[PDB]
Amino acid sequence: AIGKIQDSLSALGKLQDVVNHNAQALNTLVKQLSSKFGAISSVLN
Amino acid sequence: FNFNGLKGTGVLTESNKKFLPFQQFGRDIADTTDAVRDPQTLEILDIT
Repeated sequence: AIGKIQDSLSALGKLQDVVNHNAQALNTLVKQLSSKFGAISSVLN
Repeated sequence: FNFNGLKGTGVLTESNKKFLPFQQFGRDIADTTDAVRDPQTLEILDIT
């Protein structure tokens, strides 16, 4: 009965979701720097 | 550094990328320049 456990694996979506949620917030946070918000440009130099 | 207009900051190193024979500089994911070509010597340099 314990041996069958590997067959069911070879599930962890709850662990991948944690990784995805943070990766998505970091990808969005960086992308929000390319926005003009109604200014003449988006680059302070 | 400044490359024919392109203004930036970083360390320049020999690259191993291959541009197409009409492209001057490259950008990475999230749209930031990460490689340029020297107009004079035609060599690809990474920007770290």
